[PDB]
Amino acid sequence: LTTEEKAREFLDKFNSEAENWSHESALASWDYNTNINDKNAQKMNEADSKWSAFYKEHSKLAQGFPLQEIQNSTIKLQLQILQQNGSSVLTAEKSKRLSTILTTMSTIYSTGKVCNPNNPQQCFTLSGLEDIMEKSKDYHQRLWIWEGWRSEVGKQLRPLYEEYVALKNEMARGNNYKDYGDYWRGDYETEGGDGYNYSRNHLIEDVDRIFLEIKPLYEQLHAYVRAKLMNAYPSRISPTGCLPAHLLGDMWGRFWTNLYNLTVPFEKKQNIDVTDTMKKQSWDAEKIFKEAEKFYLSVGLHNMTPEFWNNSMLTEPSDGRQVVCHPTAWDLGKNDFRIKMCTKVTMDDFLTAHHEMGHIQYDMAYAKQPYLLRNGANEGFHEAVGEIMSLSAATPKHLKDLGLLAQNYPEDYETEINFLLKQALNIVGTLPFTYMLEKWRWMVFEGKIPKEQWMEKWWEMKREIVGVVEPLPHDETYCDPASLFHVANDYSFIRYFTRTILEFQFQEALCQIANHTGPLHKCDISNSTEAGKQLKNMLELGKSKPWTFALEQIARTKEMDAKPLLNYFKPLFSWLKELNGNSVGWSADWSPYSEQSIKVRISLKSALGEKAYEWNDNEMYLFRSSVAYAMRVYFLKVKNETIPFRAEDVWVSDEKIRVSFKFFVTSPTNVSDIIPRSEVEDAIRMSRGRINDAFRLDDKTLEFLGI
Amino acid sequence: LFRGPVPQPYEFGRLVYNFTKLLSYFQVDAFECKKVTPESIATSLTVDWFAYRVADKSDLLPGSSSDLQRFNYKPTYAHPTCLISAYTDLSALGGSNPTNYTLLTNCYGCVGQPPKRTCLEEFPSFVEAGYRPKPSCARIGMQGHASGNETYTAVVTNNELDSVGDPIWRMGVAQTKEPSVTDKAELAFFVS
Ligand SMILES: *[C@@H]1O[C@H](CO)[C@@H](O[C@@H]2O[C@H](CO)[C@@H](O[C@@H]3O[C@H](CO)[C@@H](O)[C@H](O)[C@@H]3O)[C@H](O)[C@H]2NC(C)=O)[C@H](O)[C@H]1NC(C)=O
Ligand SMILES: *[C@@H]1O[C@H](CO)[C@@H](O[C@@H]2O[C@H](CO)[C@@H](O[C@@H]3O[C@H](CO)[C@@H](O)[C@H](O)[C@@H]3O)[C@H](O)[C@H]2NC(C)=O)[C@H](O)[C@H]1NC(C)=O
Ligand SMILES: *[C@@H]1O[C@H](CO[C@@H]2O[C@@H](C)[C@@H](O)[C@@H](O)[C@@H]2O)[C@@H](O[C@@H]2O[C@H](CO)[C@@H](O)[C@H](O)[C@H]2NC(C)=O)[C@H](O)[C@H]1NC(C)=O
Ligand SMILES: *[C@@H]1O[C@H](CO[C@@H]2O[C@@H](C)[C@@H](O)[C@@H](O)[C@@H]2O)[C@@H](O[C@@H]2O[C@H](CO)[C@@H](O)[C@H](O)[C@H]2NC(C)=O)[C@H](O)[C@H]1NC(C)=O
Ligand SMILES: *[C@@H]1O[C@H](CO)[C@@H](O[C@@H]2O[C@H](CO)[C@@H](O)[C@H](O)[C@H]2NC(C)=O)[C@H](O)[C@H]1NC(C)=O
Ligand SMILES: *[C@@H]1O[C@H](CO)[C@@H](O[C@@H]2O[C@H](CO)[C@@H](O)[C@H](O)[C@H]2NC(C)=O)[C@H](O)[C@H]1NC(C)=O
Ligand SMILES: *[C@@H]1O[C@H](CO)[C@@H](O[C@@H]2O[C@H](CO)[C@@H](O)[C@H](O)[C@H]2NC(C)=O)[C@H](O)[C@H]1NC(C)=O
Ligand SMILES: *[C@@H]1O[C@H](CO)[C@@H](O)[C@H](O)[C@H]1NC(C)=O
Ligand SMILES: *[C@@H]1O[C@H](CO)[C@@H](O)[C@H](O)[C@H]1NC(C)=O
Ligand SMILES: *[C@@H]1O[C@H](CO)[C@@H](O)[C@H](O)[C@H]1NC(C)=O
Ligand SMILES: *[C@@H]1O[C@H](CO)[C@@H](O)[C@H](O)[C@H]1NC(C)=O
Ligand SMILES: [Zn+2]
Repeated sequence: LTTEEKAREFLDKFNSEAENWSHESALASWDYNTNINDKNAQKMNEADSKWSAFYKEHSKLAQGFPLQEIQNSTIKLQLQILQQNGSSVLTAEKSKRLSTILTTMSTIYSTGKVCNPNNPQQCFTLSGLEDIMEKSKDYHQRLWIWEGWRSEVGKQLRPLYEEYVALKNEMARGNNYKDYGDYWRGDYETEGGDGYNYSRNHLIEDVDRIFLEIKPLYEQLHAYVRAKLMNAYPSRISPTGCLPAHLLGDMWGRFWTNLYNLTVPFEKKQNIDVTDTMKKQSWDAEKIFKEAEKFYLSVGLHNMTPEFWNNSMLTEPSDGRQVVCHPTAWDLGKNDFRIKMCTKVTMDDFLTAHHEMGHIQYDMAYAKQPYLLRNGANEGFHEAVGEIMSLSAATPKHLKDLGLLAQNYPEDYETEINFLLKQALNIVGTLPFTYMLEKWRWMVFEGKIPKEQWMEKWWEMKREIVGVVEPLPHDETYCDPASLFHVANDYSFIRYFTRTILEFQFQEALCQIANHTGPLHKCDISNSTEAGKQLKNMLELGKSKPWTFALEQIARTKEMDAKPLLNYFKPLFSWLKELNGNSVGWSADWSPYSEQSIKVRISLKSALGEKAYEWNDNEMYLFRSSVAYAMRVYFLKVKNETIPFRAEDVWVSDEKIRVSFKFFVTSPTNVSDIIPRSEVEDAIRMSRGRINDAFRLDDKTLEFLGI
Repeated sequence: LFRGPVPQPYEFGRLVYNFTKLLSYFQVDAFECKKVTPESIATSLTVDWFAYRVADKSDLLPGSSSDLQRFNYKPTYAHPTCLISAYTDLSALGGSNPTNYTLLTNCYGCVGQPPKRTCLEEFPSFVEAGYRPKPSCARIGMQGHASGNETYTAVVTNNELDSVGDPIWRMGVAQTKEPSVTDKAELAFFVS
C-alpha cells in the first residue's frame, strides 16, 4: 500500500472508535447537567479522561502520515486536525507553568470584589456589579464601580498577563507560527484552487476593509446617543467629544442595549410583545417547540426525531433535581439530538426555541460527514444560521399567521424605527468594540506594542476607533483588557465580528430567493422551499470544504460583504442622518478631566547644569507628594478644612519623554469630585516656594502654565 | 360604465350579459386572459376599470414590474379573469373623455409630527392586490391630476389616525401623461 492508502485505513478505524468514545462522554455530561450531584460529576470526569487518552494516542500515530504525500483533500484535512501539537511543544516546566497561570487568572476574575468607597461593609461580586451597571443612572455610582473593578482586579492580572503572552508566543513558534495572534488567525485559513484559498494575513485586510464600510453608520448612531446622554447627564458630556466609558450601559461598553430607555426615538409607541396572547391562548413549552418544528418543515428541512421529543429537557424539573437552565443544543452522536432549556411561556423563549432548533438542524445536516469534519465551515457559521431563523420568526408577518397578533393589527412606521434603533444598539454599537479589542491583542502578541505602552495604546485606540474616553488616566500598572471575561480566560474574540457580517449575507440571499419586496427587516422565509434548499446545500457540507466555498453556495460570493448589513439598517441610517445634521463625528482631544488640568514643564539642564538629575519615576512621586502637601495647606488655611490629600489623589497624564505632563487633584473620599483648577492654582502659588526648593528649581525652570 | 368622468388607476371603479355586445363600443388594441378562455366567458360578474393609455398596455400584463401594479392597481387572479385594453369616444354614449392620464409613481410613509416630520423613501406603501391604495396615497393622485403639473409631489393626511390619536402622514409623487389616441378615451378593464 501507499501512504495515502494507509492513511485511509487509519482514519476509517479512528473515526469509528472516536464516535463510540465521544458518545459515552456526551451521555455522562448530559446526565450531570440535568441532575447535578457528586456521583454524576465523577462519572463525567472519568468518561472525559478516557476520551482524552484515546485522542492523544491517535494524535501521535497520525504523525506517521506526511501531508506532502497525500493528494486526497478529505484525508489531508483530517490528518492536519489530528497532527496538531499545541502545548506539547513546551518543556514540562513551561507547560505546567502556563496551565497554572491560566487557572490563576480565571480565579481572580470570578472571585473579584469591589467595595463602596464610602461604605466599607457594602461589597459586591461581579454579578452584583454588572446588575448595577445595567440599570444605574447615577454618574457617581457608575464611576466608582467602573474604576473599582479596573483597580481591584485589573492590577492583579497585569503581571500574569505579561508572563502569559511570553509563554503563548513560545508555544505558537513551536507550532511553526509567527506568534500567538498568527496562531489564532489560522482558524480562517483554507487552501484550494481558484479563489477558494485564504491566507492568515488576508483576515487582517478583510476586517479593516469591513470596518471602514461600517464606520459611517456607527458615527450616526454615536452622534445620536451622545445627544441623548447629554440630557441624562447635564454638563458631563461634550457635544463634539467622545463618550465617557462608564456611561455606556454595562461594565465594558460592549453593548449599548441598556441605553434604549434613554435613546428610544418615539417613546409613545411600544414594540410588539405577544407574551400576554400566548398565556391567554394557553400555550406551553411543548407547543412552542412544536411550532418551531412546523416553521422548519415549511421550508423543506427535517422533523425532530421520536427520541428528541422524549430525551430532551424542555422545562425546568419539579422533582427536586438541580439543573443549569442556560439553553443549549446538543449533538451526542449516534443520531442522538437533544435540547436542554427551561422554557417559559414568553415571546423571548419563543424566539429562543427557534434559535436552538436551528443548531439542531445544522447538526443533523452534516451528520453524514466523517467524525472530524462534523462541524461548521467556520467558528461563526453555527451562530449565523441560528440568528437568521430568529429574525424571520419575529416578524409581524409571522406572528399574524400564528394567531399571536391581531390580523387587523395596523402598521406603524414609528414603531419600525424604534425596532431598528434597538437592534442597532446591540448589532452595530458592538462592532467597533470587537474590532478594536482584537486589533490590540494581535499587536501585543506580535510585538508592535511594547509592554511600556500597553495602556497608552489601549486608550489611544479607544478614542480613535470607538469614540470612548476614560473618566480617569491610567498608567501601566493597569491592564484594562484583562478585566473582560474573554481576555482573562484565553478566548478569541473576532468570531463575533465575522458572525455578524455572515448573518446578514445569509439573510439577504435567502430573501431574494423567496422574492421578498420591501425593507429587509420585514423579510420572512417561511413556506419558501427554494430558500430552504439553497440553505440545506450549504449546511450539509460541514467543514469538508473551504468556508469560502460554503459561503458561495448560499450568498453566491467568496468574500465577506458589509453591504447586506448596511442595507438592513438603511431606513434607520436615513432617519438618523436627517436628524443629526452636521453634528456627526468626534474629536479625541476632550476628556472628562481635561478642562481643569494644569500643564507643567520642567527644564533641569538649564536649572542645575552639571548638577542636573534625571526626572525618573521617583521624582514624579515626589512631585505628586508635594502637590498633595500644597493642597492640604491651602484648604486648612483658606477653608478651615482638614483634608488628607495623598500623592494617590494627584492624577498625572500625557507624560512625555521630556519633562512635560498634566495633572489634576481629586478628593480623598470622592473620585467624581475634581478640585476646581482655580483652587489648585491658588494652592500651588501659596506653597510655590517649597515646591521650588524640593527640586532645586526656580520660577523659570519650573513652569506651571496659567500661573 | 359609460357615464361621468373616467376613474383613474388610484381610484378605479368597481361594479358587481352579452359579452360580444359589450365588445362593440370599444376598439380593442390588446386582449389576454388568465385561468380562462374568452369563449367560456361568453358561454357573480365583477368589472373593475380605470383610465389608462393603450400605448402603455404592456404594464397591464401579469409579471409587470411597472408603477401601475405597485402603487395604483393590482389584480389577484384568484378567480377566472380577462384583461381588455381598448378605446372609444364616450361623449356620444352619455359620458366624457379625459384630457390626460394620472398615476401614482411613488408613495411612502413619514414618522413624527411637524415641525419634526421626517419622510423616508425606505418605507414604501404598496397597493395590495384586489384593494384600493390608502386614502392618503389616493389624495396625492387626485391633487396631482388637478394641479396642472407633470410631476406633482406632496405630503398629505386623510383621516388616518394611529394608536395614540395622531395623524398618519404619507408622501408621494403623481405623474400626468398626455393621451396617445386623438379624441378618444383610453380605458383598461379587468373582468372576473
Ligand atoms: C404557510 O402556508 C400554510 C398553508 O397555506 C399556511 O397555513 C394556513 O393559514 C391560514 C391562516 O393564516 C389558514 O386560513 C384560515 O384559517 C383559519 C383557522 O385557523 C380560519 O378560521 C380562516 O377562515 C381561514 O380558513 C389556512 O387554512 C392554512 N392552510 C393550511 C393549514 O393548509 C401558513 O399560515 C403559512 N405560514 C406562513 C408564515 O406564511
Ligand atoms: C389634466 O386635466 C385636468 C382637467 O381634468 C387639468 O386640471 C385643471 O388645471 C388648472 C391649472 O392648470 C386648474 O385651474 C386652476 O384652478 C385653481 C382652483 O380653482 C385656481 O386657483 C387657479 O388659479 C387655476 O384657475 C383647473 O381648475 C383644473 N381643472 C379642474 C377640473 O380642476 C390639469 O391641469 C391637466 N394636467 C396637465 C398636466 O395638463
Ligand atoms: C509534533 O511534535 C513531534 C515531536 O514531539 C514528540 O511527538 C509529539 C507527538 C508529542 O508526543 C511530543 O511530546 C513528543 O516530544 C514532531 O516529530 C518530530 O518531527 C521532526 C521533524 O520536524 C523529526 O525530525 C523528528 O524525528 C520527529 N520526532 C518524532 C518522535 O517523531 C512532529 O513532526 C510535530 N508535528 C507537527 C505538525 O508539528
Ligand atoms: C420569483 O420571481 C421570479 C421572476 O418573476 C418575475 O419577476 C419578479 C421580480 C416579479 O416581478 C414577478 O411578478 C415576475 O413574474 C420567478 O421566475 C419565473 O418562474 C416561472 C415558473 O413559475 C417561469 O415560468 C418564469 O419564466 C420565471 N421568470 C424568470 C424571469 O425567470 C420565480 O419563480 C419566483 N420564485 C418563486 C418561488 O415564485
Ligand atoms: C427600561 O424601561 C422598562 C419599562 O418600560 C423597565 O422594565 C420594567 O422594570 C421593572 C423593574 O424590574 C419591572 O417591575 C417592570 O415590570 C418592567 N416593565 C416591563 C414592561 O418590562 C426596564 O427595566 C428598563 N431598563 C433599564 C435598563 O432601565
Ligand atoms: C490565493 O492564492 C494566491 C496565490 O496563488 C494569492 O495571490 C497573491 O496575493 C498576494 C497578496 O495580494 C500578491 O502579492 C501576489 O502577487 C498574488 N499572487 C498571484 C499569482 O496572484 C491570493 O491572494 C490568495 N487569496 C487569498 C484570499 O489569500
Ligand atoms: C461626590 O462628588 C460629586 C460631585 O462631582 C457629588 O455630586 C452631587 O450629587 C448630588 C446628588 O445628591 C447633586 O445634587 C449635586 O448637584 C452633584 N454635584 C455635582 C457637581 O454634580 C456627589 O454627591 C459626591 N458623592 C458623595 C459625597 O458620596
Ligand atoms: C478521497 O477519499 C474518499 C474516501 O476516504 C473518497 O470517497 C473521495 O472520492 C476521494 N476524493 C478524491 C479527490 O480522491
Ligand atoms: C414530518 O413528519 C411527518 C409525520 O411523521 C412525516 O409524514 C413527514 O414526511 C416528515 N417530513 C419529512 C420532510 O420527512
Ligand atoms: C423515554 O426514555 C426512557 C428512558 O430510556 C424510556 O424508558 C421511555 O420508554 C421512553 N419513552 C418513549 C416514548 O420513547
Ligand atoms: C410644479 O411644477 C414645477 C416645475 O415647473 C415644480 O418645480 C414644482 O415642484 C411642482 N409642484 C409640485 C407640488 O410638485
Ligand atoms: Zn446559539
